[PDB]
Amino acid sequence: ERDYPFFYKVGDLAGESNQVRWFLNVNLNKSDVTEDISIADRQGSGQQLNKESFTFDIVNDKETKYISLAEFEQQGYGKIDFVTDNDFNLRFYRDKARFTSFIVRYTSTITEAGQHQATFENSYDINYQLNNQDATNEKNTSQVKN
Repeated sequence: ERDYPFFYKVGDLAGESNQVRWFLNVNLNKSDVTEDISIADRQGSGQQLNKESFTFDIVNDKETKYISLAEFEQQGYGKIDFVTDNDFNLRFYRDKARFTSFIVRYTSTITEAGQHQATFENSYDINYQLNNQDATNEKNTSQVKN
């Protein structure tokens, strides 16, 4: 099994025209967690977040599920909060995140100004805590070449 970071984010320009496909890769190695996982996401310029595009690829040693944002929340996995049109906070509750990976897929529409950018960016601040470890806080910015 490949050794992935607890969290990483990437994107590409595959599929739909004038859209950026983003991916939030959470706990791919299915480690245990001692608290909720909280992501504060601030999207870069030249993009308009498609708030209805979110899907969740959830996997553990019991089952594989691909659900919508509404289902993600209805089933007790977590909650999202769109704080602006392009910024959102996403939380994964402790219990269902234990030994479970989440690949969150969503898109953003590329604006006229965005079409002329060299790259597309998305920044995040994530808080989480693993077993026998102190809480972790990571911040970074991912880029997609245009």
